[PDB]
Amino acid sequence: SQPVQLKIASYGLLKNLTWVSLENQVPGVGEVKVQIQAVPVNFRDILNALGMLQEHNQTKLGITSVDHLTFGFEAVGVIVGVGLGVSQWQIGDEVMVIGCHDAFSSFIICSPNNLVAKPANLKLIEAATIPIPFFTAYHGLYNLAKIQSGERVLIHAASGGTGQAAIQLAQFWGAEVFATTSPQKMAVLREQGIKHVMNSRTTEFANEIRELTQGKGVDVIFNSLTHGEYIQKNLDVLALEGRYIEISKRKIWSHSQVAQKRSDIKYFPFDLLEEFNRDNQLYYQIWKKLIQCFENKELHPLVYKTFPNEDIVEAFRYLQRSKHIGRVVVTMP
Repeated sequence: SQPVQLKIASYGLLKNLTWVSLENQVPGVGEVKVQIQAVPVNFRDILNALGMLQEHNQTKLGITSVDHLTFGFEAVGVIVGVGLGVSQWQIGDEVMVIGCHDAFSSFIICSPNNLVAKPANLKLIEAATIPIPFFTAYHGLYNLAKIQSGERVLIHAASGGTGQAAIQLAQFWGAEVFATTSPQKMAVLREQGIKHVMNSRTTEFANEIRELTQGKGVDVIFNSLTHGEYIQKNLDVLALEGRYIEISKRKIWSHSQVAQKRSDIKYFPFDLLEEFNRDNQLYYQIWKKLIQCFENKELHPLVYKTFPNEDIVEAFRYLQRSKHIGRVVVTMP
């Protein structure tokens, strides 16, 4: 059809998602225009559609009203315009886009610092599964937690995109992986070679890990569940001087609050987009290492299901339900 951008007419219902006309934009100094070909849905997109991040988005981002909210944090596509002062990108170049906020658009304008090259051995669509999960998992496990061979790591929500990336990375580095997921998905995790798999929908994992480790706990926790009593349960299973990586957005504890309960542990709450704001070379730097792993087949793209963009509402619901392991990738016309 015509150039479009995904919007939500008002907060609270996924059926309110609408493709609206997208006016043409020219890239300015230090900007590139990218024609989008495929975009994964992220859970943050669903929370935003539901209006569950209104406080967060108002303060840190420009978002005062639903009419300034856009969707999509990563994509794959082709460079179609190059602004003044941009070198080493050319029209026609295939790129992965990481860390935008409007990927669900026919075209986006962004910094070259948000672009990385596709591993040439992968199909474009496969490559779309990589950016948010692997950059988030690498940043948390390596840049922050500094995970070592032989250490025990608990990866929560391990069937989701980021959790799946974190399994691949932790296993590559030779950590002992403990995982939580929904009971229905435990069987698939087991066959990825995970020895210890537990229920993500109760706090029963605390006692189970205590028993499994005979009171020693785990060295690293990679968490995305904070609702209710999960944060405190995580603190209870963390080994002495362990590292707690927190990527949840709603209701997280401060460093001081964490220190009140466990003064010995390192605490890493983070948002990948804020970390890029601190260091605009973050994606370039991570990808310098990661692209080689994907080229050597040491890491691999994630399971996915595709949907055409006209089926955007069903694509969102399909991820919200997550009956099976798999990212949801939407193709653009």
